[PDB]
Amino acid sequence: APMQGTVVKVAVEEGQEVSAGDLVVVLEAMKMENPVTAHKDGTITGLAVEAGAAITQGTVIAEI
Amino acid sequence: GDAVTAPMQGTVVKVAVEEGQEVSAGDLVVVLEAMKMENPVTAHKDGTITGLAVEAGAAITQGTVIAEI
Amino acid sequence: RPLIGINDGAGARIQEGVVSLGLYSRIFHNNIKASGVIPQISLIMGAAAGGHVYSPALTDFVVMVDQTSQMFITGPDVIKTVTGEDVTMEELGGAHTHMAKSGTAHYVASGEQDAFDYVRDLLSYLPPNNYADPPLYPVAIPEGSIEETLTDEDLELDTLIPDSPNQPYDMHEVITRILDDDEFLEVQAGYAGNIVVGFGRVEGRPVGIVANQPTQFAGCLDINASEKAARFIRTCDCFNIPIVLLVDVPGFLPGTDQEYNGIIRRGAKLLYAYGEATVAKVTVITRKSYGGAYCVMGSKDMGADVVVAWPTAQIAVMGASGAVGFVYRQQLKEAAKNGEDVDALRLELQQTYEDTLVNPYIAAERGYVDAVIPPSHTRGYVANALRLLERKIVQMPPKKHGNIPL
Amino acid sequence: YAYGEATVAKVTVITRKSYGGAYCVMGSKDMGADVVVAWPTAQIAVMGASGAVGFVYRQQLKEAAKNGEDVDALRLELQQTYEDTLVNPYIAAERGYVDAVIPPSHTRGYVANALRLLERKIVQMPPKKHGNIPL
Amino acid sequence: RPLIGINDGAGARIQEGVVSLGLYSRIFHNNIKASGVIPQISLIMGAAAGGHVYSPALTDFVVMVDQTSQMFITGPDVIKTVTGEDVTMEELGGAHTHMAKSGTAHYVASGEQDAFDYVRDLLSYLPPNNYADPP
Amino acid sequence: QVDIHTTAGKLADLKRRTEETLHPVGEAAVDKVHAKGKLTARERILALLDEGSFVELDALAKHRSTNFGLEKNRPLGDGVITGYGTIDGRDVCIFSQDATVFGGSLGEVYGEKIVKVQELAIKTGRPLIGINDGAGARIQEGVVSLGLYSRIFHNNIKASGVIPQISLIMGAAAGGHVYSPALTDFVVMVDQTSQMFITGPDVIKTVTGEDVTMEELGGAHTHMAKSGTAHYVASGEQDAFDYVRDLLSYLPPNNYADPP
Amino acid sequence: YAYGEATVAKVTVITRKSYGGAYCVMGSKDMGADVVVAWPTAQIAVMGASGAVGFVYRQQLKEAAKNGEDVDALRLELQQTYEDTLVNPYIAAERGYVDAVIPPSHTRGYVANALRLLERKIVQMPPKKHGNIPL
Amino acid sequence: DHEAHIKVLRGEPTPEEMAALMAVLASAGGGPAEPVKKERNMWGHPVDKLRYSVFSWQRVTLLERTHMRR
Amino acid sequence: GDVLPVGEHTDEFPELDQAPVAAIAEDVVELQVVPGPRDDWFVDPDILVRTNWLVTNRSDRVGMRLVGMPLEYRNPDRQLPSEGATRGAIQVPPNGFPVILGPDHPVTGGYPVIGVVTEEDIDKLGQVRPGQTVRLHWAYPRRP
Ligand SMILES: CCC(=O)SCCNC(=O)CCNC(=O)[C@H](O)C(C)(C)COP(=O)(O)OP(=O)(O)OC[C@H]1O[C@@H](n2cnc3c(N)ncnc32)[C@H](O)[C@@H]1OP(=O)(O)O
Ligand SMILES: CCC(=O)SCCNC(=O)CCNC(=O)[C@H](O)C(C)(C)COP(=O)(O)OP(=O)(O)OC[C@H]1O[C@@H](n2cnc3c(N)ncnc32)[C@H](O)[C@@H]1OP(=O)(O)O
Ligand SMILES: CCC(=O)SCCNC(=O)CCNC(=O)[C@H](O)C(C)(C)COP(=O)(O)OP(=O)(O)OC[C@H]1O[C@@H](n2cnc3c(N)ncnc32)[C@H](O)[C@@H]1OP(=O)(O)O
Ligand SMILES: *C(=O)CCCC[C@@H]1SC[C@@H]2NC(=O)N[C@@H]21
Repeated sequence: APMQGTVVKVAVEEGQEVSAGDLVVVLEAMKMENPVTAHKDGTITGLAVEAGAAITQGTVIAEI
Repeated sequence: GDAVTAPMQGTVVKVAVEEGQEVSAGDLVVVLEAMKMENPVTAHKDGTITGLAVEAGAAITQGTVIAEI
Repeated sequence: RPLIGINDGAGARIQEGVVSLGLYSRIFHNNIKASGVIPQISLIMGAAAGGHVYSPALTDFVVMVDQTSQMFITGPDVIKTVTGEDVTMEELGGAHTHMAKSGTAHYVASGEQDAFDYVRDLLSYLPPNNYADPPLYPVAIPEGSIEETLTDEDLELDTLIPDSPNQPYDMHEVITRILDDDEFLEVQAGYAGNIVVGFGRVEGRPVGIVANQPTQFAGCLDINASEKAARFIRTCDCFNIPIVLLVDVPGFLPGTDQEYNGIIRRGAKLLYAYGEATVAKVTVITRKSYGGAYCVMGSKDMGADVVVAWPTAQIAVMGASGAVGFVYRQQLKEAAKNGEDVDALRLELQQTYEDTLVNPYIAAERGYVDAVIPPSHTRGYVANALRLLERKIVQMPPKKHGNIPL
Repeated sequence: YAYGEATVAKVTVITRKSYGGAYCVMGSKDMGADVVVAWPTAQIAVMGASGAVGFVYRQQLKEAAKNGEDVDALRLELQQTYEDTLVNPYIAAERGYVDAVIPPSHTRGYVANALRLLERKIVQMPPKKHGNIPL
Repeated sequence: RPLIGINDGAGARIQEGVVSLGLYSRIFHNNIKASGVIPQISLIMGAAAGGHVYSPALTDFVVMVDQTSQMFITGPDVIKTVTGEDVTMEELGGAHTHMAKSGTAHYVASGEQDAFDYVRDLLSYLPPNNYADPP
Repeated sequence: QVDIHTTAGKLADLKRRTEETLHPVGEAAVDKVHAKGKLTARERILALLDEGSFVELDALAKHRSTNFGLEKNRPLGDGVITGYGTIDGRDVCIFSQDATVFGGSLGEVYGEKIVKVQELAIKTGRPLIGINDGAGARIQEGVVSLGLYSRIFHNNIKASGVIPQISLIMGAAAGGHVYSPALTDFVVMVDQTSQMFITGPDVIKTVTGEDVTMEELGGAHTHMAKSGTAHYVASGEQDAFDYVRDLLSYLPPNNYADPP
Repeated sequence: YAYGEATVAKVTVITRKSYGGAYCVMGSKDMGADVVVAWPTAQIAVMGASGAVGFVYRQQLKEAAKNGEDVDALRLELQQTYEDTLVNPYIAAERGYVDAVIPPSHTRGYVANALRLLERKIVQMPPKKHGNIPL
Repeated sequence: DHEAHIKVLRGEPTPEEMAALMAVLASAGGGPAEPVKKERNMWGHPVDKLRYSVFSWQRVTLLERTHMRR
Repeated sequence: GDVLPVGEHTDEFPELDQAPVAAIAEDVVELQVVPGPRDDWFVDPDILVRTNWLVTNRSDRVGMRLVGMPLEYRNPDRQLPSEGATRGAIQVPPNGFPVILGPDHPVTGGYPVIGVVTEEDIDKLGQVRPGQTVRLHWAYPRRP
């Protein structure tokens, strides 16, 4: 997570394959919705966050 | 966990919410005075106040459970 | 033998007369006599008010407890009466204030037990007095050459320095690798973080480390760092503890605030402390050592016993950007008159100056650096040098005392 | 540190105030001043009488306030009694922290006498490489 | 015997390189050796820049000339580039700034002859060395 | 090569410079020294000191002179090797002069390097060994070399009776090179491959008409049996080092230490 | 040895020649000569020009012969060039090995003034029981 | 006989268990602590670094004592 | 995929390789606040300096929104005539939680400014991230 914020959306299923440039999550912070974009193809493994949960900067959203 | 817990040993100078009040992550729950400084404790998750176990003027130990959910 | 004072007190007992001030004067005079004779350590564990503050200041090390202790001369109520400043006793005299701002405290313990543990750590490095031998631990020296005895932890130094001269790194990555067991007792850790000072051991011998920290002010020297390092060096020199300097200084911190607060007068303190100190003095130069800060940080003619530099060292009068503006001002004027690509010329000249002169080898050629070494050699070189320098005679003109700039 | 270290002749002339820790710093006898003299106007005290009376008489100044008395006039009466009792050179002279209380005109005489006698002082510190002045 | 330096300045000779820094280090080391042994006096009569300033700081007395001498470690244009404040050499490092603010100067002479007069006055009180008596 | 603008490349360049310090005038001159059967200035140190104990000072130094074209040839080390190490586990400071660089003649930086190891020995109170092999002053540098000779002699006089000073003579010492030995406590020569003389046979022939070889004039036998200046005449360089280690086994490190 | 050991005031006046190792012996600066003065006629050099020009300009002075030049004259021109350049007090004065070059008549004044300045010296030597002068 | 011996104060081991105990204790036992060739070397001893008043009694009871004590 | 032009440079040239700068604080940021002008609107305004404020996730370039001890209005029904605003002005909306105006603040504000951060410190607000602690001190003695 690039910043502290609220997980307004989690966009993928546990274990789901993903392509680089798709969206994992959206965080409300800075009075703005910030998308989290997958940086490589892979499988979304152990998706550790729940919608509406608050989280703190640098926490792992998933391994990739 | 769902417990809101006191981060410090201090006295509850103000309770901001009541049980069954809806709260959102980052809303104020209580204020603790210690060392002549006053410190907020805020809700970690969206929910509604339950298990409320502190009151204004109570001196509480570090790690005291304030409320849940 | 060492003296430990644990201090709480509301100053003079006001019902007793000037007698209490006489006794304060006698206590201060004894702290002055003992200064540089026996280790003096002050623990502050409550409010030390009024005269109670000056004995700690005269002792060698001040340990405070991070919320339960305060020092102040004049109380908040008199400050309010005289200035209107409405201040809490913690804001006025707290341990955080005396660490980060006033520079008086040497340690801020998280509790009383932690303060005692730190005081025992301090005492473990010091001799009982200025003439007894220091407390060496038994360490077995491995046989063979410095290059034959490189550990993988030494080889981790060869890749430490970032390729860009301007990218900082944590100097503790050097300190903890050249010290035994990585064990390092930092002193004034929260004050003037652009210089790191503290105790360690090298093959069981206590040493004082003084190291520039690139992560704060890019490692510049300033007023606060200069006073922090100057008193630490003079404390080591009183008690015969060798000093090892880790140098990475781009210069002094520029600014009118430094000028108006006296960077000249108070920077000269670190010159005085290092030139006066007669212990073994080893300098390791890692990247920058420019201008007057080269002189301050352990230059050879300031009587550094052994100076070694890493290949990444940069010993020069000033950065090439500033030097080219003088050294080639002729050609830059001619190119400006001719309407040439003056910026491309300046880049060509700057890279020529950096390749030619902004390196350790000019100072090695002039003998200011005794060797240029692979970074991994540093631990073995420093230990071998301290083992050579363990006994020194140095002649100094006879004096009653010096006149260090205050 | 500088005053306590110094081993040249040290003379102190006190002219009005010498309160609190600044008494200690400004050339107190137990800091090793060789000659201390005070003028008749000197005032040597732990702190100024205002501050001292408010502390020493805490009992009376609380009690009178609970009685609702003229606490201000009581403070003035106590402060005057304190100033007249303790805020003078004589308590320090009684302790011997002032060697003589002198007519001010005698100052040059006492100073010149001291400086003439103390041009060599047979005094010494414990042996050290150097001190460790707070810096 | 006393040492008088009449410092004028402009720092290290940049073409000569690191040798000028080694000679600064040697000059400072001698100022420290001499410190407390012989009276050292520094007259500042121009822009003492960079390394030129630490030697006066290590001497015992610094006399500056009011409108025509300056000391600073780093110049107004580097100060401008880093800190953004514009300042003149006079405001940054003039004799007034080093008297009233920095506390580095001991006298501010109205001219070079007045500075020489003050240096002769100082020397009239100081002995030739710590093993001699004052005149 | 690894890019010099990078930390690994700067370390590779240091390794290159260090390698070039082992043969600063080319391997052909080391081959000439071995063909003459003598050791190099470095091998003399490494044979005398205990293995791996040698720590070298000012290895990368180069002369500063620009007289008479010297600026075209700046050998690393300036023709002397200086440092410290251990003999039988006790520290000693050492220098060894390299006759392949300008004939081993003393220049400015050569002299500064010797002065450095002298001052280190006097400071730390450790024996000083000098290995002497040099054609006197480097004539191109002029009087600077005489000022360095004076500084070296003055340090030998300061150290005289403070620390044990030993001189090995292992080649032709000419001119000023002879007095530093004479000021040290013991002079060990090698019986056919070393000489000391103040001025050479050609000047002696010009002034006096006496016709003499360097060996008769100033050889090890001459300085033993006639002048009384040598204290031992070794059959060879290994025998000289063995005698020096025997000597050091009796001496304390300084006048404030007991003999071992 | 005797000159380098001596710690009295040592003054050197150089008249005419001071060559090679005998310069080192006879009162060189780095042997601790406190003041060294030279007359204009002083000649301070590693060796006489006729010897130095045989060693400098080597090869050059032999390719002249292989080219059949009158090397007997060329060597005299090289000698005159060497003497005019280097066989004088000024190279040593430029290195500060001679503290002043003085008219010969000044010698009495300089010697008396130097001795009057040097009448008190502290010079500090490593601690020894005694020296080991060559016998 | 007046040497201080090792005592097995409790237990009664077999000679093999005695041998194991002894080989362990004997190889645990400290080496040449307080070494036989601790030379005297007073060069740069801290007592010579101190300033002494010309009349300081420590010139007798510290400096001279420390140099002369053997 | 935006393309940003680089302008023509002036004739001056970069003569310094780097500037030393103080490290930005990781958590607690301490600021000097000029008191008022509307500090008399509150039952106890020194709670402003006695409170360890916490920066909420709502902070942006328009303003930073804190939480802490609520500030109490002396007359909570009192409306304010809207007045000019500036960067670093500390508004107190009637819920009692302070807001520190950022560079994009509206030209006029509707809520009482209890204090303003000194120009010495305003730029430090530019670096405070959500979840940091803030402490305030009066830059000079607040007296009515
Ligand atoms: C040069 C040094 C001076 O001039 S001393 C001047 C300042 N001394 C003061 O008395 C005022 C400043 N500080 C205090 O006294 C405060 O009490 C401090 C030390 C900050 C701690 O406050 P607190 O813990 O609330 O103590 P308190 O005021 O309730 O006093 C507790 C008991 O201690 C006593 N006490 C205190 N200070 C002194 C003093 N300087 N001289 C004599 N007695 C003192 C109080 O009277 C009280 O005793 P009791 O409960 O009345 O029996
Ligand atoms: C460790 C020491 C350092 O790092 S010093 C680095 C910076 N050196 C400086 O230039 C000192 C600070 N500069 C200044 O503020 C002024 O230029 C100073 C030098 C103080 C006064 O110069 P000003 O009176 O304006 O004369 P100017 O600029 O016209 O120069 C006149 C001639 O002096 C020369 N000069 C000056 N400083 C140096 C120096 N440090 N190294 C070498 N040369 C220097 C200039 O080149 C100039 O020579 P010319 O007359 O142009 O042929
Ligand atoms: C102190 C007062 C003085 O002026 S003392 C000056 C002493 N000058 C000499 O002795 C001249 C040197 N010639 C000699 O024959 C020497 O005595 C020595 C070298 C010791 C004899 O050894 P030998 O094995 O015969 O060698 P070599 O002479 O053939 O060596 C020639 C190479 O060495 C060089 N060399 C020698 N001396 C100097 C000197 N003083 N200054 C400068 N270079 C010198 C020669 O130039 C030659 O080196 P290269 O081959 O030309 O590169
Ligand atoms: C985000 O919540 C911060 C809002 C700051 C600007 C708004 S505009 C309308 C309100 N009136 C005012 O002065 N500030 C508020």
